Amino acid sequence: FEEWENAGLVEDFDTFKEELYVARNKDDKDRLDVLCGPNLINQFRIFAAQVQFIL
Amino acid sequence: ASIAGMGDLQYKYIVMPYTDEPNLNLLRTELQERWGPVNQADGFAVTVLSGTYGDISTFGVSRNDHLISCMGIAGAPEPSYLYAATLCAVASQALSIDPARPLQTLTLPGRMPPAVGDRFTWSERNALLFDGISTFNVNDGGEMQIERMITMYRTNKYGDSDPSYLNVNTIATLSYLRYSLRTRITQKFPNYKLASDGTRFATGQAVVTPSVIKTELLALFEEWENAGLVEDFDTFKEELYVARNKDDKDRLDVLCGPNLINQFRIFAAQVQFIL
Amino acid sequence: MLEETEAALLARVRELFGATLRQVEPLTGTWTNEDVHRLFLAPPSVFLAWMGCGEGRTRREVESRWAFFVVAELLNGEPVNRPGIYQIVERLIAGVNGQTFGPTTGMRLTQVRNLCDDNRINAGVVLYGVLFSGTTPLPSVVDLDSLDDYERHWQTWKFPDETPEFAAHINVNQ
Amino acid sequence: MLEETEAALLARVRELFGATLRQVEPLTGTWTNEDVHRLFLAPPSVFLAWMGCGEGRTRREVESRWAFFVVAELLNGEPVNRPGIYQIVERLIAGVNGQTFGPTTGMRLTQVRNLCDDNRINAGVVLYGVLFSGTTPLPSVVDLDSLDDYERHWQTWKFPDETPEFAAHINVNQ
Amino acid sequence: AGNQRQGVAFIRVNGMELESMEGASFTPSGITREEVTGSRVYGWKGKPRAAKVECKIPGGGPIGLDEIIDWENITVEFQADTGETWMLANAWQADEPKNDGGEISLVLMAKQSKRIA
Amino acid sequence: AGNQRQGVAFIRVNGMELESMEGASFTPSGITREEVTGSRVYGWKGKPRAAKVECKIPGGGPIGLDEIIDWENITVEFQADTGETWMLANAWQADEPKNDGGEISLVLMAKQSKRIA
Amino acid sequence: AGNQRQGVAFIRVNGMELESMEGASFTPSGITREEVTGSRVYGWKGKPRAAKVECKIPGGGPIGLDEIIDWENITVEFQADTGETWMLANAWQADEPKNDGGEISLVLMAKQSKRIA
Amino acid sequence: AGNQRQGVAFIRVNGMELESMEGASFTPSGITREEVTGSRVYGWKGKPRAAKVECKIPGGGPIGLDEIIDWENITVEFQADTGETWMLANAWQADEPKNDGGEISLVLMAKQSKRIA
Amino acid sequence: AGNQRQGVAFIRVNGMELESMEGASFTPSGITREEVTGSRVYGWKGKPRAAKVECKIPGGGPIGLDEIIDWENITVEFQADTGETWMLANAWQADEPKNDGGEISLVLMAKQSKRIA
Amino acid sequence: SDISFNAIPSDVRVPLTYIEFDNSNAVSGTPAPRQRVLMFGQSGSKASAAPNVP
Repeated sequence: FEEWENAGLVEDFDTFKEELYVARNKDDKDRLDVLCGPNLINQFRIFAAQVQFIL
Repeated sequence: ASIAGMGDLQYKYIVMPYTDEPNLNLLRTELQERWGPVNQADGFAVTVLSGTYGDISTFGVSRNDHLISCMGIAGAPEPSYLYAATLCAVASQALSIDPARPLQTLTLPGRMPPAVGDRFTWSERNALLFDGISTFNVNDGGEMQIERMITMYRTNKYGDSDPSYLNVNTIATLSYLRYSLRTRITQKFPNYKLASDGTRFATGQAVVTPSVIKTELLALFEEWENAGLVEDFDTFKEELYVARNKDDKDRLDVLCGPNLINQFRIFAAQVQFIL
Repeated sequence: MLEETEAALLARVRELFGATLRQVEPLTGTWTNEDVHRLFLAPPSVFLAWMGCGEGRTRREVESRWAFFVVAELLNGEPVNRPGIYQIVERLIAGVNGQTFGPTTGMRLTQVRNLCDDNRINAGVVLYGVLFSGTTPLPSVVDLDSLDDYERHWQTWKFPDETPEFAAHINVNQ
Repeated sequence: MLEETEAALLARVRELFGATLRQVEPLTGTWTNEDVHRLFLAPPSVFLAWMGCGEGRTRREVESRWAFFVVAELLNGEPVNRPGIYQIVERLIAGVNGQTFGPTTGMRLTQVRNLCDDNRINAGVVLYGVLFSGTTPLPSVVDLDSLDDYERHWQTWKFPDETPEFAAHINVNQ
Repeated sequence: AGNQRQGVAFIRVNGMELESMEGASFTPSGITREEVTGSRVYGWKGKPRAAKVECKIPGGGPIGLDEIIDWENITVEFQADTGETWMLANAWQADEPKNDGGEISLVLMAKQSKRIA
Repeated sequence: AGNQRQGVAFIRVNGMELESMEGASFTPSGITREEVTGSRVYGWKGKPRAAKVECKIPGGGPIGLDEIIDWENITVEFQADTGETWMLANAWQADEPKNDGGEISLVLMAKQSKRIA
Repeated sequence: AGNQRQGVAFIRVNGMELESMEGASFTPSGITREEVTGSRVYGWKGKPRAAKVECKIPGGGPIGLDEIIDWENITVEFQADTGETWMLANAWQADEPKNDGGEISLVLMAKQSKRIA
Repeated sequence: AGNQRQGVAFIRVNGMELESMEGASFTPSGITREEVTGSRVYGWKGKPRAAKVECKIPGGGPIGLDEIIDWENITVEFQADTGETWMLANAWQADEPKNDGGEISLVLMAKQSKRIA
Repeated sequence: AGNQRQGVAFIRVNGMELESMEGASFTPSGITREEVTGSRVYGWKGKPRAAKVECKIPGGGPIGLDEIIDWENITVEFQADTGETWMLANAWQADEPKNDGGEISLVLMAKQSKRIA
Repeated sequence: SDISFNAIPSDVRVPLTYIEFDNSNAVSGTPAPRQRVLMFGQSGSKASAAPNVP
């Protein structure tokens, strides 16, 4: 995740760390179950401006 | 209804154009209720009264509050509330930048001064300052500038004269000191446990001793002095006293006295020419 | 605390071997020449003793020293199960070295001694001494619950008596 | 002074435990093999002994050495209250280490020894030795009150005898 | 006391007493005087100095290392066991903090220290 | 724990726990503050710092020396026995590795370390 | 801050912060005053000056050298770590750029700089 | 004092004491005497001189660099720690001011300096 | 690479990689911008520049000194260890070549260099 | 919501730059907890604000 963030793909690290969860499966005994959530970074699309001329 | 519906926020400065006794009594009651150690939501009111010199003097003598400052003007082309708004804005900005810098030469933008024959003389301005009425001044051009801002407080509780609570800088500095002390105490010690002095608690435990509060107050006083608000340190240290309460058992009682720094107001000179 | 460390060490030793060892009991003193006669030896068995302490890194901690005494029976001049004794010693060393038991931290193996001499051999007892050392921190003299909390901080600014007072009643918590 | 240090240590030990310990008395000598028989042991109890001194950092101070001897009774091969003994030892270590008693400064725990051997165990006594060391400064040979104050300083400037004298009668104090 | 000398020292940061090892240093803030010689010996010359407090803290204690490496505006109190006390205000953690075998070295530094109490 | 202090430290590279000797160092990545004096004492000044982990590995272990001298992009985890953990990402092996009498010194270094868990 | 002094400086070109070495210079644009003496000392005399920013960039970084040698109309921002910021607009790369052992020297220059923020 | 020599110097501009580094220079205003030789040695010859004060100021301080580069009519006071004081009136900031790694050099210059106090 | 910076550089002439010492320089061919001031600051002015490559070669190597002093029309390739490459075509050996204690200095120069790869 | 926008929809997805001109010179709504002030004043007819409400 650190590599992904440095590459410019994900933004928030603390939330990702707090939402991570790694555990073993109680039935397969050979399968590891992980549930993670990344915060995909935003894109710059709309630039809204307001000009207040004085004349 | 309006004073009842203000809310619970801390309005540091208040603009009141209505200069009448029934409204000012309610404003004084609310402000002095907020000024107390209970509410701790400090507030100040700035008013401007337009009228003759005698009326202004009578009003200033009549009112004896330490939370309202009024500036007197005679023959003002513009309505009083415009002057009140401009003065309050300038004073608020200046005091927010620094609570100890005097308000001696700040100018009021866009406010027309009265006529030449309607401006107060030196004696009138001095008497107004002695009567609890703030005074202004006219710049070398057409600009109007603040001269000195003081509160309405003039008389001690028993009836004697009292120079305390006079300058607005004093109230601003006291409010800033209270806010800083509250912030420091609530930040450095979020939730602790109280123990008597001399007890053996040792490392690791999160208990607080009156000596700890003593040291923290000394450090905060050092920060205040470096910031340019208080002058004397040895006297403050010798007058400090921190102790526990013998009844509450959860309340710590501290009695401190700061030496608010002085302001440069009067420059008296004597020239001895030889010719 | 020392009782917690002793209990943790005993529990770890019991769970490490289980039914292999006949008994796992604490010991009074380190070891004497009359211990082979005054003790209820049931070889194989393990005895734990606390051999004092030493000067710690701080004044709130001390370097405790412990010892394990594995007891084995020799019959007709030969040990009953020599590989068993060796495995017991190795497992005891490897199950305690580096682990933390109670408040104690990082047991360190100091040395292993061979205590089989005339006194023990003439009684048909094989004895080995495994010595450890850890970090036991001292407790506090005064408990937290005895003293109460610091909730209110009331400060009054000094002024002439007949003036409107300036004070701050600060709730330290909430 | 050593008497003040001994009294302070005894008072601290007494107030630390109170009714838990049966007695807290000083001791003559460190400990001998006949002490278990010649002493009035009332386990649990604590004995304090002064084990000499050493070379101090200055010539006005010496590094004193003290020792605490906790005594406990073992019945039928088992201590009466093992957690009690452990708690007593830990509290004794934690109530003396770092504190100052009388003129003595900063007691340092040197080591803790296990003194349970054949002599003590055969008498049903559990003994532990806790050794401290502090900084005891020596007193002064001459007391201040014996000598009197320096109040007046009279100085005469040398000149020919038959000349007006120049002198200064200076009061050192006031 | 009457004959008591300093054997141990206590260091307290923001009211929390630090688990300090033996041999804690303290350099008061003042003027350092140098030596001046030309053809003869003439006198001394001054140079400003900053207050320093040095100690060691065991690892794994109540106060984490991340807290230690983030001290920019703190209050440091140096008290001897005899009763001498010095206060350092607006201090900061200087030099490189290292955890060498459970030992953390603190170089708490301030620009001015005064002897209170 | 309640009173447990740090006695030993564990270092894990890419999940493999290293056979480390006693006395393992750890320098967190942050800002090193210097001292500024002219005519008086004015304040401090910052300087960036890089995370470092130092230890020793016996020779002949499961991990070969050729693997050690070829670590350019690895994950290093420094964990104390009490429970404090620090993570170093995209770390590398710095300085000169030497096998002195069965002792191999590792100077595993990274540009940023954060305290996880 | 309260006592914080400048220890490092950051240089940003068109929003990209430059990997700058230690010791970055900055000369504000203004008036350079000279000295006038004839039979006596009379006063000073002015001369225009141009803003300059100097630093060093390691080779092989994200920003290529061909991009560096082709900067004619760029925006340069010089910010100190304490918070002082200066903006240079319509700047250009002056002097000879050289790659000496992985070191590239930048002499980014502009005709006027104003202190924003 | 009795044997006190100059160790540090203080520079104050318009009442604000400057955060000056070590090694502050001061050249009094007076007459510089040259050397005259023809067939023999004849004497000296005069030339006017202007007062100069030189020092260094750390970056990011209370006084901004824009204020420094805009000093045309200021009052400069040079005081030694022993008690010697010199006053420079209607001074100005000369030469090129540069911010080299947090160091700002001041070449405050005046046309006449007299020793007050 | 991801974080790799330039540590060493390789120089190849006609395919033969040169035994170069530490600290190899490289000046790209382009436009050198000067500074123009009259009564104010007006702008910059250009001047052509030629590509230069500088290094040192130990004596007694595979490539003789007579070959070095006879290079009039050669191909010079400057490559950084990270991957940045520059090509110099129709280059020549400039300045005076000297063998000073086993050190031969090369001032390989060309009139145009472009960044290939 | 600090800047009150006029004729600019809050749900726009075309990636571009939106520029508007407005004669009134508004003030940024940056919170200033330490500089909160209150003003008392009268309101004439044709008012759209409820009385006794800040």
